[PDB]
Amino acid sequence: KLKLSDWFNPFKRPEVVTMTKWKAPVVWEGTYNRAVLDNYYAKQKITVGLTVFAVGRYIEHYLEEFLTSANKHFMVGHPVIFYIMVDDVSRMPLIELGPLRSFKVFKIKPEKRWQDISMMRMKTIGEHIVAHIQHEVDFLFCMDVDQVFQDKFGVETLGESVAQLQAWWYKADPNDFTYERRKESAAYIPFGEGDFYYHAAIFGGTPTQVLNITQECFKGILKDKKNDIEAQWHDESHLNKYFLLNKPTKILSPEYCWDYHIGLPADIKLVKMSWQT
Repeated sequence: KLKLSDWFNPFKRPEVVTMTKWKAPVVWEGTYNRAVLDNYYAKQKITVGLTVFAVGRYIEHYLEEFLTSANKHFMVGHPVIFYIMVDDVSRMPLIELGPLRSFKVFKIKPEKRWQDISMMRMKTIGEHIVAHIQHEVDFLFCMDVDQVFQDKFGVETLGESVAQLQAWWYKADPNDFTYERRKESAAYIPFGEGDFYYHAAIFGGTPTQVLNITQECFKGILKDKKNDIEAQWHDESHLNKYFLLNKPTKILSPEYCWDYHIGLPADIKLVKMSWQT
């Protein structure tokens, strides 16, 4: 096989939560041996793919810098497939991709209804996972476009199902998580319950898994529309109830999704991807 011990050394980062209360790694800078992993995954000849959506104004603002940065930093040295979903392919910038990078684009019906946006996201992702992505890649990552890769964001992030610790709350106590707190919603997480507050802006796993994340979230979201109720933090609140019930197998630290607005404490040792301005 490939033991956890073989690439993950949580003892290289005592300062922070490296193992979840369920023996699952939370990947921080220094804890991972990407070199070991790269070799290991390369042997498995894995392709990672990554799904980014950008609609209307969001394209000319972000989609490029995001790709550029992904192209440069996302799973370097493995076949990667950019799944770019846009509302108007004309505006789609066809920027030069490096080696082991390839893309395919898709026109989607645009937004606009506040929480149809990220209800469609989930349907489409899953629709694709089933339609091709599952045959195309060994691991899928779905990220918001309004962020930019800053450094190597690599296979150390690969996992069965992978959540992103939300950058603002990682050091916080659950009962203060902007979870959905209304028992009436499919995203209800009561106080006392909860391990981390995950970020909707990145999640991934095997496509089998991501399908299942996108689906349950979709079912959640939909449910909450038929019950005439917006969730406090939208598809993020479902993404979260989800990872409550189906604990992620790997968690990426805020280093993988840092808001520079927070500042940059001693916990953030090497930012892999930052949010946009």
